[PDB]
Amino acid sequence: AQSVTQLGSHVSVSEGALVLLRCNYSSSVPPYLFWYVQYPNQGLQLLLKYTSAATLVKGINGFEAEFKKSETSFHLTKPSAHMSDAAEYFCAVSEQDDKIIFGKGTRLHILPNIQNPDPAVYQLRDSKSSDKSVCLFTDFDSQTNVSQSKDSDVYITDKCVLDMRSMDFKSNSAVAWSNKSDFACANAFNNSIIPEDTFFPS
Amino acid sequence: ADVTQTPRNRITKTGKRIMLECSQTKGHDRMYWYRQDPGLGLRLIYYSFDVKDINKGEISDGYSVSRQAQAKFSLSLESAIPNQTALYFCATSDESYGYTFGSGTRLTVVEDLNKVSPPEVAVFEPSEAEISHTQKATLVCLATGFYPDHVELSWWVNGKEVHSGVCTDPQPLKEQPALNDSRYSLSSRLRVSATFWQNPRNHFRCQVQFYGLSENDEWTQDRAKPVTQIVSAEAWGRAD
Repeated sequence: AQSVTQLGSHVSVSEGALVLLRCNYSSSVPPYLFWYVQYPNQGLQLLLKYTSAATLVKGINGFEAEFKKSETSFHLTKPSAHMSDAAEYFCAVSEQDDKIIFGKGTRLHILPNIQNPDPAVYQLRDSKSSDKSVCLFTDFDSQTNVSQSKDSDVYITDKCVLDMRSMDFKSNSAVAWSNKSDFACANAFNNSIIPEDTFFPS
Repeated sequence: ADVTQTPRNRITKTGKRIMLECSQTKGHDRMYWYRQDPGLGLRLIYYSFDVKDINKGEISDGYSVSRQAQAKFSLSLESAIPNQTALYFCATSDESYGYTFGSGTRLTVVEDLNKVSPPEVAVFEPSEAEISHTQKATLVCLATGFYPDHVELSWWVNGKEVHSGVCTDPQPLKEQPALNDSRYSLSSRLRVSATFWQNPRNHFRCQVQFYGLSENDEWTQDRAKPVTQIVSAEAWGRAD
């Protein structure tokens, strides 16, 4: 009878924009409601909860959520998305007067504001003696995404965002590699739609 | 810690009985065992309101529990199978839904321990073309040929762990995706200013903690016994 629903396993928000993570519940009588956050290889931390007191509930770091009985909702919001907000978020509800039941979770991806993109594909060499290298696609903005490989002997990773605090500078990248003789960095990302102005050094 | 769990990491072969232990200090009546899986959140296995009071959750099949004391709640995998690979969390609650979670047990169940294998780890040095174009320098670490998927990658600069400038893939990829026991690969990037990479005094190391076999486990192959261990690769800065 009682459930909790988060839709979207993975969602995006622009750096600086309103954060909104949705949760709905199915209990007839209003339940208690909880939002938890989890960082990589860490446990669960309570952000805020509705415990039949205030309907506008406030949490740490500018999070809030409003309990809305008429739309059976408890959406989590934060006014501005920061790169440190990247995490998995779980909505949860009281059930059967004896437990908390958890939603399936939503991972929040923060898209960095890349004002001066500089898309490029670089070749990197093994620090030890090597016929061995990898290819690094880097410095593209939010409109580029990386596709999986078409060749089973070429490996391509998902794009990853790094935040260099020393220079207050964020950048996207993906890595490709292969154990093949005819593998060149010029062809590594041919299954991806890359910027027309991508830099290919020779 | 009020709530403690043991073990923290464990690898087991299929068909073994495995026991996870939760202990608390506040003596709350209510204790719980949950599992976490990607896309499914936390699912309740079993819960208990007092010593010898036991209640099934949504996924109790293949598990048993015992409430040995006010302070202790034990979870058993009765005969471990691979789909019991998960992150397990115990919790306590007060009488007003105030939950306290343990820090978790990462458990991997594999069919054949002969397939266990530590990673090979390599560091790839920054491109001269990146350095010239951007005045930044990206190092890449690649950890390959490992099994199971039960590692922790970190970066170390002049002997101290760094988090800034780092991005590590959230999951490893399968090297042979059509195989149930494929080995895995994982990449990570560390980006620094070009001036910092150009200093030959600076030392950069990628560290992979691998969880594998214990001293107790039998090993019949000629190749190295694939025990829990650290595998690193390193590079020194260099001028141009």
